[PDB]
Amino acid sequence: DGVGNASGNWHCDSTWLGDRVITTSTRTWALPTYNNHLYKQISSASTGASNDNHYFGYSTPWGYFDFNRFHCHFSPRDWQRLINNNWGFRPKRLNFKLFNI
Amino acid sequence: PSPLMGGFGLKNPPPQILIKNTPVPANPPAEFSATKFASFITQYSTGQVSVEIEWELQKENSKRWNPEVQYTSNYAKSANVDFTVDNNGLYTEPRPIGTRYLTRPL
Repeated sequence: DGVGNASGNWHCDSTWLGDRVITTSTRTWALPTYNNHLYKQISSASTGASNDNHYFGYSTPWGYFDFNRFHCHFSPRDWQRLINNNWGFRPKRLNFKLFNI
Repeated sequence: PSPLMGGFGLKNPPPQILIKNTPVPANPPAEFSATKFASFITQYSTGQVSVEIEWELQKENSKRWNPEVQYTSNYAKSANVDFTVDNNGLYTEPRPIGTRYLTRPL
């Protein structure tokens, strides 16, 4: 939408409805260049590990986004509010946005 | 006009409900006597009373980050459970519980 126009806003909040809670979290990320844009084959041959620690795989130049911890979404106050009042909980839906590159 | 013991001061509070047993006279004399009755049939009454109060709540809207202080039961092996009966059937309240646990900015 242009150089001088922001493509999103800071949405960090928590709304408690009767039987739902919606948690929003905005963070600032930095992404470097990994591997000099190369795909590299990695293994344990140079490591000289034990038979239990042997591996073979690949390192990509990509990074990934991870929000698979509860404190990425709940403040400690929100967590206390949830656990002191609810017999159970589960996730229903999510929205992901990437903005202001 | 807030009561000094605590609570809600009401100009028209919940009214007093007053109850009594209607007197039942005992056997009157055969001849008339204008002296007021003093001999009554001894009686009492029993029953059930229900009170239902609707209360309006004012929910917290706090943006505080760290967890709040809450009223909690103590987790520990104890001879009794708080706010329960004992082996004799006597209900007891171990401590007085106030209301001010959540916080808000001044």
